[PDB]
Amino acid sequence: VKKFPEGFLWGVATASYQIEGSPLADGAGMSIWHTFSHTPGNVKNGDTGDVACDHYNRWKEDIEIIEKLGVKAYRFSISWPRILPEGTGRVNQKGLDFYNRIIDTLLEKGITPFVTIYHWDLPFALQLKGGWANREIADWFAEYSRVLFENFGDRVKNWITLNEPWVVAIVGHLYGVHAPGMRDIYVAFRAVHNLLRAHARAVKVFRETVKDGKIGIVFNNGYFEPASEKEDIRAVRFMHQFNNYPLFLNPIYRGDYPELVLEFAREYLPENYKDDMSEIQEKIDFVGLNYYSGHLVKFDPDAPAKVSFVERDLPKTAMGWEIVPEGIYWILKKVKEEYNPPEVYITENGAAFDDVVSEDGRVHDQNRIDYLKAHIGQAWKAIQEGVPLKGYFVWSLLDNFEWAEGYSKRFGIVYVDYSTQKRIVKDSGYWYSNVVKNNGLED
Ligand SMILES: OC[C@H]1NC[C@H](O)[C@@H](O)[C@@H]1O
Repeated sequence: VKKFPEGFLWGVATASYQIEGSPLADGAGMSIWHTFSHTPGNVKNGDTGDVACDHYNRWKEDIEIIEKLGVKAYRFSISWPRILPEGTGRVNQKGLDFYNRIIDTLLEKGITPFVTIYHWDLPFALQLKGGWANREIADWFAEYSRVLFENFGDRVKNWITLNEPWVVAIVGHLYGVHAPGMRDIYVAFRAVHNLLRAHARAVKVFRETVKDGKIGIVFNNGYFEPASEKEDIRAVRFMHQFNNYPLFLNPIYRGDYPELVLEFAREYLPENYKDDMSEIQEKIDFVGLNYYSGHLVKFDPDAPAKVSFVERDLPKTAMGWEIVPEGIYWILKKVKEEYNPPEVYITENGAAFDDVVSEDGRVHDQNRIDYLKAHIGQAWKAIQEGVPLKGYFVWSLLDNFEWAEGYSKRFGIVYVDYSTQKRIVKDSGYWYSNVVKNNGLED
């Protein structure tokens, strides 16, 4: 048996653009994911978020599923352009109404809301003014955060500024695979910097408006290992510093970017970037870490960053991501060791597999159970060695729009039949329900 501390928060997680559909309903402005997915060639099968899971209409039913499952926390995001259609200025009362109903329902049923302020659906109107590339986004984001705090902060007490800002910056503005679809290394590092400043400004407003709450920030993380005992160890050191929480937590805790990031990227950061560092050090209450995968890494003289991945013969998910459960232990231990934050949450962990509804009307995703079980086990371990892990969130409640992969990748513990919008709880969902009831594993 592996029992978790009393009060440990078992959660599920979603994001606004991935589940809601109806992106232009009730006076909402367009987002960058609306225009990105409506551009031919950007998303698999030309999928968009126009309908998605239709959560915009079926929100009550989805929450009832969370209730029925006994899950104690729900992490969801708010669509910035539903709230401020032009990004700043005018507030759309109908957008506030939609999240107000979700918030009140959750509290009625005793589910704890964890609100992600920004999960990638920037208002299109702000992208026209440069989006994350524009220093002024620190103001725009502050104003948006303030609206949320004032309207919801009486009831919501756990807040996340940014979801995966490395992805936002690098995959959105260097790789061009996500909105707004740009390929410019200098823009991508200005986005990194501005994301930090916007985060710090939001936290500052939070101290003024929600005096009894807690606020953090969420990072993607990979478990990187060297291909050989050789400068292979250093390329792993680079990937951890660049791709993992240190890119943002070295600034927040120590007032500068990590060493190896500066050696690679100093030419691409703003000239006097150090002038912003003391404001960036605004105290946070928790660190959220997402974790999915491990990667074997080698120095490579001819790669963009002097680094390439090498495929390993390990079990992979439908994403082709290698399943390495000890990565979640490693990253929890390392975060304590490097920055010692007062609280940590696993804000996302999960997997995509080729789910099908059997003749018996059930989704037998034993592979997802194996995945979840192995990772929850490893997180248990870190708790026993003193990591202040206060919660764990399965990505995702529902199969949903998986960004540039569209509907073809299913992460849910609940199946969605997109032709009817019927929800079918998967075996993994029933399994997790039992984990939550028992506050841990038992076999
Ligand atoms: O790729 C899986 C999952 N990981 C990271 C993102 O936060 C989420 O939106 C995405 O669907």
